[PDB]
Amino acid sequence: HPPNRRGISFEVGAQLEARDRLKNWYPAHIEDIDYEEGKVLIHFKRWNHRYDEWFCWDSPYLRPLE
Amino acid sequence: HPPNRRGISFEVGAQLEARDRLKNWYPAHIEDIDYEEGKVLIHFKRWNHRYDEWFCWDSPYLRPLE
Repeated sequence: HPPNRRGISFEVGAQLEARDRLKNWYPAHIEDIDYEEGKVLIHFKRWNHRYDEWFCWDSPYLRPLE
Repeated sequence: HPPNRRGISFEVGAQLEARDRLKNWYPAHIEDIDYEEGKVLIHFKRWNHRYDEWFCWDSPYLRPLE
């Protein structure tokens, strides 16, 4: 089950911020949810979908967009 | 002629930071130079080249990467 974290909604189309591979906090959204392994597919706004990434929904590298 | 600005080299393949369409300072590079209109083609690292942009080489929306 997705965890209850402030400012974040674990839903496809939900907006948040994630820390990218270049160690930059950038605006992102949830493209898909893997309820079995507890992961969220993250898409960094205006990036090649080649760099979309799966983050454990408990990752501290995810934060509210506000 | 390109201007002389600290930390920035007006050369194809040169690295810097530019302020993107989402008002975020993000690492970028010079893909091309237009010496007639005094513009630089900017590519934001890991983005769709659809969002590469021409910036006047005097733009304050360009800054050194350091």
